[PDB]
Amino acid sequence: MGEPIHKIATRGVMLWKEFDETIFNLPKNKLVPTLEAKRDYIISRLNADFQKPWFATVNGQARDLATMTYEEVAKRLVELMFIRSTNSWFDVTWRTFTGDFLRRVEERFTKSKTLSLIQSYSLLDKPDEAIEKVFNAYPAAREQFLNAQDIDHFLSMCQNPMQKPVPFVPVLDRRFEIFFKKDSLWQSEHLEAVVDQDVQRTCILHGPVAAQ
Amino acid sequence: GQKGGQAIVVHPDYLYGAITEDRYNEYVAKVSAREKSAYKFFHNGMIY
Amino acid sequence: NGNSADAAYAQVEIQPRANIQLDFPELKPYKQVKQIAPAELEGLLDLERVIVVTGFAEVGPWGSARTRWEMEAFGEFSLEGCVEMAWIMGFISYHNGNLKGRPYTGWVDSKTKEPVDDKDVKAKYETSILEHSGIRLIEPELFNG
Ligand SMILES: NC(=O)c1ccc[n+]([C@@H]2O[C@H](COP(=O)([O-])OP(=O)(O)OC[C@H]3O[C@@H](n4cnc5c(N)ncnc54)[C@H](OP(=O)(O)O)[C@@H]3O)[C@@H](O)[C@H]2O)c1
Repeated sequence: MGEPIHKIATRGVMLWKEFDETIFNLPKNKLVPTLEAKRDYIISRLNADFQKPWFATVNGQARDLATMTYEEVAKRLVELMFIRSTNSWFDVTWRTFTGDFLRRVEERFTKSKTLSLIQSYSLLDKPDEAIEKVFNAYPAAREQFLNAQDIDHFLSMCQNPMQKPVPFVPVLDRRFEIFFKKDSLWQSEHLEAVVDQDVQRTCILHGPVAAQ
Repeated sequence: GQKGGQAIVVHPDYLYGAITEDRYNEYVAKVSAREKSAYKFFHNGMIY
Repeated sequence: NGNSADAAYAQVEIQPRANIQLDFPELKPYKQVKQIAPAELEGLLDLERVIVVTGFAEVGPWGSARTRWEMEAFGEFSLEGCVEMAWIMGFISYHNGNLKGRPYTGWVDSKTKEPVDDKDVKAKYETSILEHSGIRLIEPELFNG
């Protein structure tokens, strides 16, 4: 909303500052062109420095949703939303995101009306086994990039208001400021749910005089 | 107007006996990547 | 026993979505492909003088090469063929955004803008697709009256 906030100058916040000066201040007509032009730079900074990394990053290689396989998408969702240290989903709504995605996979790859291999999202409390089970039934989903329809559905699911904001940036478009800035305060209390448990990615509110 | 024609098409797998395993495997990988990019293009194009 | 007794007993059904494929040729492992041609063929041909077809398409009375082949080979459309034909014929259009409040990603009826599930394309459109495809009475609207 354009309101000043005093934050510790972490890499994350220094990236936020830079984007305030160079991206978020631009008028609407110049935003999408600037994102397209700086795309590779923006992706590298998100992945290096920010608490919401670029979603479509597979083994350190920047992609797009359009150039990820269904299996790569499922595994990236588990990597970013499922906490190995506590063996749980950081938020139940993130488990529901991932289960809703795995059902889309079955729908896209099944030849006939069948039973979901994920009857309850509780099965996702062992997420690797659920992924293995869906992609063994539909092994074409390991080799095919997202149908363009499934990219749109995935991005529609990222904007579900009855859900904790996804902890990643899934696209560079007009909503980039919202993806970047929304729900930015919980990470400093839950470093276990941040990419490298890295504090330097996070937004910590703190006053410059009180800091003495 | 007496336009007669004939074409003979041969199964593409007879081409691959003409090349080495390394050439074939390089080709298979390139085609696999191109096919994935084509599906991407096709579905985007169809729906938009 | 109430709803909780039968909620965990009830089970979720997956309806298929059309996943249209380009049908690139299948490439066999080298060992299999090596057995079809004679061994002497390796290095024998000038491959600059071997002509291959790398792509093909059509526009005809049965749509594209994919839909015409389904009709020619099988006499009926798969789910992929029906959705392709419904798209070709303008019966369905894609929609991504708000539709009567709720956010929708998928096919809608081109006329009414009502959502259409892929599984319903056949029941909703197949009769129309088959009546307005192939060899049929001349339609004056296609030929300037
Ligand atoms: N005065 C100050 O110094 C100060 C400092 C810190 C924060 N604040 C205030 O505290 C409020 C929240 O701060 P913020 O920085 O976190 O703003 P924000 O980024 O806009 O807020 C987080 C938003 O994410 C959504 N959300 C988070 N978890 C969710 C869940 N589990 N399920 C569904 N939705 C979820 C909610 O939005 P939806 O309801 O839209 O889904 C919520 O409004 C703001 O009004 C802010 O101004 C003030």
